Amino acid sequence: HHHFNLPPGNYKKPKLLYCSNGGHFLRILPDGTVDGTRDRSDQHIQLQLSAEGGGEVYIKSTETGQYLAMDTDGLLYGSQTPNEECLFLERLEENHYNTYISKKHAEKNWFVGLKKNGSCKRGPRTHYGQKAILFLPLPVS
Repeated sequence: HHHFNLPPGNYKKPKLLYCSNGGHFLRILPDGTVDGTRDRSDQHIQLQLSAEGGGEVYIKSTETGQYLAMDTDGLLYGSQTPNEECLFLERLEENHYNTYISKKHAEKNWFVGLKKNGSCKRGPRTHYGQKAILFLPLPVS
């Protein structure tokens, strides 16, 4: 029920998910909160992606092992174990960026997104056309 244009990358090495909106890296803190930081030396922005079904992925903190997930009210959180809230549809956008749609809430187009102030967007507040949802996976230092 969504297009199937996929990004060219692979999942061999960990990545940093850089958000073009405000230049923040997606971050999954030890206590389970999720947000973004411009500090490249932070130890909780190193994320390992893994291919599950076709076009689906898990996004996991290499530092804490937590999985990125979006809850029933659209809030991103770090989950200790993988569940249906941790699967995201990884797609290419504007022929260049990576976007991640909550598989569980794909019908409502709830994306992973960071605001300019570095706070995560809630699912329902996201939508195609925002810069908040555009990511560029960068190699880890």
